[PDB]
Amino acid sequence: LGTVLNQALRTDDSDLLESCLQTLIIQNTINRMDSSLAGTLLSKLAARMHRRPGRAFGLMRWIQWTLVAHGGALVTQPDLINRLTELSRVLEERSRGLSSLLALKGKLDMLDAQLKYRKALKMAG
Amino acid sequence: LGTVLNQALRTDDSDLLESCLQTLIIQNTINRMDSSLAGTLLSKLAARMHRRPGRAFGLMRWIQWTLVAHGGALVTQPDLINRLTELSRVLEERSRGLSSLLALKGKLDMLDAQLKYRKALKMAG
Amino acid sequence: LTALRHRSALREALQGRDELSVINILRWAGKYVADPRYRSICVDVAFHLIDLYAEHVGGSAELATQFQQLLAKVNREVEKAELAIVTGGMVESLMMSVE
Amino acid sequence: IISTFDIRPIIAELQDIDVAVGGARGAIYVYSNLLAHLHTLRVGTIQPRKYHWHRRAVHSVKWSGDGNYLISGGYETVLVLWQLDTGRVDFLPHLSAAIENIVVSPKGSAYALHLDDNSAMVLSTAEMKPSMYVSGIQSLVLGDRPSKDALVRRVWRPIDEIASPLVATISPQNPSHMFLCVGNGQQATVGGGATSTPLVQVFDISSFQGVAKQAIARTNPTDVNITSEGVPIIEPTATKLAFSHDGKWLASIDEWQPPERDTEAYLTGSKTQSDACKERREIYLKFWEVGADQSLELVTRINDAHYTKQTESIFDLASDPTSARFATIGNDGMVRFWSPKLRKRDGLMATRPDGQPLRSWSCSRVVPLPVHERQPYSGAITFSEDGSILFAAFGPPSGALVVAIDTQTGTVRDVVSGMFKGDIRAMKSLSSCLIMLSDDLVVYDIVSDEMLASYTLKETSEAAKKLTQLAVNHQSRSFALAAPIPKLKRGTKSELLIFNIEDEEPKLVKTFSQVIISVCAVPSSSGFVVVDSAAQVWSITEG
Amino acid sequence: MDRRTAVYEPMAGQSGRWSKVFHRRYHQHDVKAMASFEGKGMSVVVSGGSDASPIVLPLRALGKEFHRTLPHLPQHPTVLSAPKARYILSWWENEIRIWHLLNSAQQFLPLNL
Amino acid sequence: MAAEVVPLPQLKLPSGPSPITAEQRYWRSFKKQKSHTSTANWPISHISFPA
Amino acid sequence: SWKVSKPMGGRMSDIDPIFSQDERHLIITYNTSIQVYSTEDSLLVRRIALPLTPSATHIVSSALSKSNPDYLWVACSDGRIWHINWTSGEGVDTPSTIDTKKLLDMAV
Amino acid sequence: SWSEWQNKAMQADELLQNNDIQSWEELMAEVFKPEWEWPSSRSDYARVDRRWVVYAINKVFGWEGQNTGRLTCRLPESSVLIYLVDAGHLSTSNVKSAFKDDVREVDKVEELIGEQLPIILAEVDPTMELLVGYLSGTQLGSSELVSSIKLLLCSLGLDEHRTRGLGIAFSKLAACPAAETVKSLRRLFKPDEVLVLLNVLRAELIKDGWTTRYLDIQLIADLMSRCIDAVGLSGWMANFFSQFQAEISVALEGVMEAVRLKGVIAEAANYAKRARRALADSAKGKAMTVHMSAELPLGLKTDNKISTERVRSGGEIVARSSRQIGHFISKRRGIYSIHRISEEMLLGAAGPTVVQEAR
RNA sequence: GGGGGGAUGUCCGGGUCGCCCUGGGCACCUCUCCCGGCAGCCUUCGCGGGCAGCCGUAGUCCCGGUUCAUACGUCGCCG
Repeated sequence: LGTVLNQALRTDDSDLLESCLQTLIIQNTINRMDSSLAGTLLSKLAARMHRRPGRAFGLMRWIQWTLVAHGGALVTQPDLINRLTELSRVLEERSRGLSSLLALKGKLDMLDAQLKYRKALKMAG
Repeated sequence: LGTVLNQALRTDDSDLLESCLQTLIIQNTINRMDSSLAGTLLSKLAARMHRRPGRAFGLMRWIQWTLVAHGGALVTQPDLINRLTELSRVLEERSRGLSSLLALKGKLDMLDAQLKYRKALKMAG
Repeated sequence: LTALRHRSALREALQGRDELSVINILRWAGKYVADPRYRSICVDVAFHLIDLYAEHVGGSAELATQFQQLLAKVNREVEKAELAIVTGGMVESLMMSVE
Repeated sequence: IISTFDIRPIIAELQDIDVAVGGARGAIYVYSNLLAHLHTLRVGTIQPRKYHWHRRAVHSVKWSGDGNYLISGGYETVLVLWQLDTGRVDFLPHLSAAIENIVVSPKGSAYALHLDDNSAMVLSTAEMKPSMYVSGIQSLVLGDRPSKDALVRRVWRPIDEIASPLVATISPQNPSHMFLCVGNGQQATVGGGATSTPLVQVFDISSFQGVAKQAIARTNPTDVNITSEGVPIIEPTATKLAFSHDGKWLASIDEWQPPERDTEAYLTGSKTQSDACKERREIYLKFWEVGADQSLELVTRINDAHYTKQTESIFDLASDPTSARFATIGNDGMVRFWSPKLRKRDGLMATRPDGQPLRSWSCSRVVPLPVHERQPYSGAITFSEDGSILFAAFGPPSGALVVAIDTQTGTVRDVVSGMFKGDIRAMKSLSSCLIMLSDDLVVYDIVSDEMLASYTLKETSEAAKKLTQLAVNHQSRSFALAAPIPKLKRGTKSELLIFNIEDEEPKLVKTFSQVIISVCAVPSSSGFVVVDSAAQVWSITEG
Repeated sequence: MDRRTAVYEPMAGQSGRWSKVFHRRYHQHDVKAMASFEGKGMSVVVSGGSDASPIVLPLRALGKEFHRTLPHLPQHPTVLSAPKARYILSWWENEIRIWHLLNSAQQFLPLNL
Repeated sequence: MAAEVVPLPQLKLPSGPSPITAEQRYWRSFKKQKSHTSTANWPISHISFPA
Repeated sequence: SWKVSKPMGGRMSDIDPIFSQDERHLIITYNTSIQVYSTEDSLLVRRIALPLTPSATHIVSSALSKSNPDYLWVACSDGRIWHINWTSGEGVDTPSTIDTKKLLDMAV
Repeated sequence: SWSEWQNKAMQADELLQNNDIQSWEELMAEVFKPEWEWPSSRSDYARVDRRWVVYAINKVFGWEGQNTGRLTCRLPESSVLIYLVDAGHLSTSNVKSAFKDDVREVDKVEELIGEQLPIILAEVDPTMELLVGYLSGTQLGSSELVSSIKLLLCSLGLDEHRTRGLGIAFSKLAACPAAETVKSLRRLFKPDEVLVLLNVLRAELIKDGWTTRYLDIQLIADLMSRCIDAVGLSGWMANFFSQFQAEISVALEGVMEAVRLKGVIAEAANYAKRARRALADSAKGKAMTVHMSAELPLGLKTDNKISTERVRSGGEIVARSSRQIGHFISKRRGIYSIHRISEEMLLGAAGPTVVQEAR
C-alpha cells in the first residue's frame, strides 16, 4: 500500500486514507513510504487523534513505525517541529486523566471480584 | 490441593507452601480452603512479596482469588486488619517507581525501534 | 550510590567509563531495578547511563542486548507496578465495607 | 585580589620585612625581602613565592611563631601549616566550619581560632587538642563584612540572606536549655543558596555559652565541602522540630533534594528541573529519645511519613502537652498521630544490653481532612492547652479551613471555614482562642464561636511574609508576633508586639535595631525569648 | 614525570636555603629532558618531553614572559601529491603511504566522503 | 576539636513485616549437622541426659 | 508592665581575637560586645558591652595598646573610639569622634 | 464597635417586628455595598463581616426543636438570600454559629445540615440556577454535595445549567476525600439511584468517546470508584457489569499506550527542537556536527554551542578565550571534511561552507 | 526573544515589463529600543541612586589550552 499512501498523502485525500488505515504490510509500507508525506501523515493522524478518541490500537502502532522508519526524516527537514509541536500538545492531552485514572480502576476491579465470586457462588448454589 | 494448603498453612510449613505454590485448580483450592488459614496465607504471601520482588504473575492472581473467595472472611474476623494493614504498606511499596517508571519506558521503547529498524535494514542490506 | 547522589557527583562518576565497564554497570542496574527498596537510585543511574552512552550502541551490539535487556525487564516492571495497584484498590476497598 | 595579609619583621632596628598576602583565588603569595627591594628610579625584580592550596578563599594567612612556618585557615575547614623550609605542608584537616580567623600567641605556643560559626578555640601548637573552647549562638547572621570568598563572582554567588525563621525550641524539664538547628557554619550553610542546617546545638539562656552539639540528618564532616564542579554541597535541612511534653522526646523532620543544576538530564516532556527535584525529595521523620546529659539517641526513622503517589511534603508537627504523643500534617491531606509502643514482635521483648526495651513510636491514629475547594495547599496544627483536641488549619489558598478533632476518637468535633484571607502561615492555641496568621492576623474564640481580634498587616514582600512568626506563653495567657518592616538586605528593622488575649491593644510595642529571627517561649516562667539575626539573643518578661 | 615543571630561586638571606617559587603543568606528557642556554640577548631553557613538543621557556623572564610551544612536526612538510593523479602521500620511518581522493569537491557540493 | 575521619556507615533499609528475629537466628545458629544412624534402622525411642 | 532584657550573647566579629600579655586572658570582640575569658577554665571573667546607639554600623577594628598593655582601642563604622581598660569597664561612656567621611580601618 | 453593631442588630430586630422587609433589606444592601443591582462577578464581591452574615442567616432560616429540628425558609423570596447564594457564605460553620444555641444539644449536625439545606434551596428554586450558583460559589462538603447531585438526579433521571451543575458537582466531589464521600453516599443513597448515576457516568465516558473509534476523566474516576464501593456488597442481592468492565479495560489500555506514545513523541519533539537549533547554527557556519540522513541517530545528542564562560577552580567563573574556543573547535572537527572558502570570505565578507563526514 | 526598518536569494497572479513591487513563502547581514547577565566610577553608614558601559557568541604572535583535594594519633587474633 506504499504508493497508495504516497498518492493519498500528497493529494491530501480523506477516504483513501481511511481505506488504507482500516487495516506487517503496514511496516513494509512505512519502510517504503516517503519522508515529507510522512510528516504530513503525522499531522493528520494527530488530527484524527484529537477528533475522536476511540481506538489507539492501530494508529499508535502506526506512528510508532513512522518514527521507526522516517523518524530522522523529521531530523532532515526540521523546520516542521511545529508539526511535532502539537503532538506533544496532543499526547499530553491523553495523559490527563491518568493522574488519577487508576483511582477509578481498583475500586472497580474490586466490585469485579465478588461479582465474579457471588457469580462463582451462583452455579455452585 | 485444598487440604494440602489447609495442612501446610495451619502447620506453618515452608516447603509444602513452596510445593503447592509452584503451580484453575488454584481457584478450586481457594474455593475449598478455609478462612483463618487464608488470612495467615495472606500474611506470609505478603512476606514473600517483600522478600524477593521477582514474579508477580502467579501470586497476585492467587491473592486476587483469596479476596475473591474468602475476602469477607476477613470481614468475619476483622481483628486482623493488622494483617491487612501491612499489605497496604506492602502494595504501596511496589507503586513507588511507577511515579516516573514510564519516563524510562518510552526512551527505551525509542531505542527499541531503530534498533529494530536498522536491524530491519540489515537483512535487506 | 546514594552518597554519590547526596553529593551531586553521579554524573562525574559515570562519565569516565568504557564499554566493558558500561556493560557491567548496566547488567547490575538491570539486576536491581525490581526491588522497590532502592528503585529510585536504580532508575536514576540508569537515566544517566542512557544519557551518557547511547551513542555507540550502533557500534557495539552486545551492549545493545543489555540495553534491550534493560528495557526488557522494565517492560515487565510497569506491569508489576500496575498489577499491584490493580489489587491495590481491592485491599483498600474491602476496608470501607467492614464498617 | 588581596583577601588578607600578615607581616613579619626582620631585626634594635628593623632590617627588612617579609609580608604574606592571601587571596580568594585560592592562593597564598609571600613576599620575601621588601625593605631592601624597595628602599633603593629603578629597582630589581621582585617575585612573590606562590603557595597554592585551597580552592575557595583563604580567610587568613599568618606568619608563625619563629618565622619558619606559615599557617593558614580557609573555607574548606582545614588549617594548613606550610613548612616553608622544605616544600611540604602538614595540616589539621577537620574543623566544624570555615576557619575564619587565626592569630599566633605571644610565644609560639598557642593558636587562636575564631571558627566562622561564631566560636573560638585555643590550641597549643603540635598537640592540636583544643585547650580552650568558647562558642556562640551559631545562628544565621546578617554579617557586616560581606564575605571573603564573594569577591570573584563564584558560580553560586554568596548572598548574605535569610530565608526562614531559625528553627528552635525551649526544653521543658530544663528551662535553661534551648535546642536550635544549625549548619556546618553560617557561611557554608547559607552557601548553595538554600538552607542547610542539619545540626543542633543546645545552648544556655542563663549563661549564654555553648553547651553541646549533635547531628540530625546525614552529615559528612569528614568530607570535601565542595562538589568538583565548584559548588558548595547542600546538606539536608530539618524544617520543623519540636519538643516533647515531658522533656523526653524530640522529633525532627528533614527534607532534602537534588539541585536543579544537577538534574539537567531527567527532562522528559514538560518535565522541568524544579519539577524533578521536587519529585526526588527525601523527607525523613526522625524520632529521638532525650539523654539527660543533653544527648540525642535515635529510636525511629520513618522514610515516607506522608505518602500519595509521590512522597508528600510535610507541613508541620505538634506535641500533645498531656501525654507522649506527636502529631503530623502533610501534603496528602492526612493528619497522623504517633505514639510510643514497644518493639515486641510476638511477645518477647527486644532489649538493649542493659535489659531496657527498644521502645518505638508508631502511627497510632490516621485522620483524613475535610476539604472544600472553590474554583498547592499547606498546613498548620496545634493541640489545645488541655490537650484532647487538635486544631488543624488546612491551607488551600485563600479558601482554607480549620478543623478541631478529638484525640480519644478520630471523629471530627468541629470545622470552621472562611477565617483566612490568603495562604495560612501558622496557628497557635491559647486556653480558648485560636490565634492564626495568614496575610491577616485573627484571634478567634471557638467556644464563643466568635472572632475577637483582627489586624491587617501592611503589605511587604514575600520574604518578609515568610519571615513573620508568632508565639504564645501558656503561663500568662498572652501571645506575641514578630515581623520585619519593609528583596532583603543587611539593615532591616523589625518590630515585635506583645498582645494579651482579652484586649485588642498591643501590650508592648518595640522595634529593634535588626530583624528578629525567632521567638520562643519559656515553659516554666512567663515571657518570651527572642533571637536576632545579628546574632544576639535577649529575653522579655512581665513584672 | 607528573608533567610538571617547577622553578627555584634562593630564599634570600640565610645561606643556600633554596626555594620553590612556583610550578606549572606545561607539557602534555612528561618532561624528559631540558637544557639551559643564556647569551647574546637570549636566555632560554628548552624542555622536550614525551609529548614530542619542545617548549621554550624564558629563563630570566619567568613568570614575566609567555612560554612558547614549538610544533612537533618537521619543518619540511613531509607531504606530497600528484595532482594530475590526485594522489596524496607521506612517509615515515620506512613506510610510505599513499591515498587517493577519486573525486572533486563541487560534486559533493557527505555520506560519500 | 578535630572531628575524626569516619567512613560513611551503611544504611538501615526499611524492613518488612517478616524479618528473621533474633530467636529464629538462634535456632538457625544451632549450626553443624550430623546424622548418626542407628543399628539396622531401628526407629529411635527416646533420648535424654542427667542433671 | 513587660520589660526587655538587655541584649546579650553576640556574634564574634571577624577581627583578631587578641591574646593578652601573659597569655592567660583571651580578649574577643563580638559585635557590640567585648569580653575577656581566662584560658585555663575557658571561662568568662568580664563581659564589657559596647552600646552602638545609623542603620548598619559595625565594630571595625580593635587592639591592645602597644604603649601600655591592659588597654583596648576600639573603633566603629563611624568614627567613635574607645580606650577602655580590661579587668574593668572604665571608658564605655567616653568615646571620641574622629570626624571622618567613613571610618574604614585602624590599628595602634 | 461591638456596642455599635449590637445597636444596629437591635434596629434590624425592630425592622423585623415592624415587618419592614424593604427598608431592612435596604439596610442589608448598604451593609453589603427594591432595585438590588448585581455585579456580574462571583469572585468580585466586597468583603463583609461575619457578624452581619450570621445575623442575616439567623434572620432568614428556621429551626424546629423536637430533639431534631429543621431549617426552614423564613423569607423564601429574598434577594438577600440569593446574595448569600452568590457570595457563598452558606456554610455549615456559618449556620452552626447562627444556631449555636438550639443546636448545642443536637448531634450529627453537619449531616443534618447538609441533608436539609440544598433541598430547601431546591424547593425555593425549581429552575435550580440558584442551586448551581450555590454549588459553584460556596465551599461544599460531601453531604451537601450528595444531596445536591441527588436533587439533580430527581431533576433529570433551558437544559444546560443543569448539566453545568453536574460537571461542577462532579469536580467538587472529585476534590473531596474518600471516606467522608463514601459514608455520605451510603447514608443518603439508595442502590438504584446509584445504578442511575452509574449509567450517567458510563454515558459520560463513552460520550467523551474513549472507545468510539478515531477515524470513526480523573474526576469521574474518583467519583465512580467511590460510589460503587459506597454501595458495596449487601446491595447487589451481571452482564451489564461485565460489558462495563470490558469497555473500562479498553479505556485503560488506551490510556496505557497513550502514555507510551506521549513519552516517545516528547523525546522526538525535544530532539527536533535542538536539531532545528543545530542546523540553524550550522547554516550560520558554527561548524558543529549535525545529522544528515532520514533516520534517527541513536544518541539523540545535539552538540551544543560553546558557552563563552568557564568554571575554574575553585568555584569561580571567567571568560573563555577565543583561543581555547578555537581549540574546542579543532576538537569538534571530524576526521575528514571539505571547507570551501569563497571569494567574499577572501574579501572579508562572507563565511565558509563545510561538509564533514557522517560520524 | 519581540517590535520594527534598510539589504541579500527565491517561487506562485503577475506588471508597459523592469527598477522590482504588492498578495502568499521566506532565511540572512545591518540599525533600532525592551530581556538576561556582567563590570567600573560618583553617591550615600547602609539601602538605594547616577554616570558612560560591555557581552549573549565563535578559530589565537606566543599565550590562563594554565592554578587547584583534607593529618596524625596502633597493629593483629578470636569472641
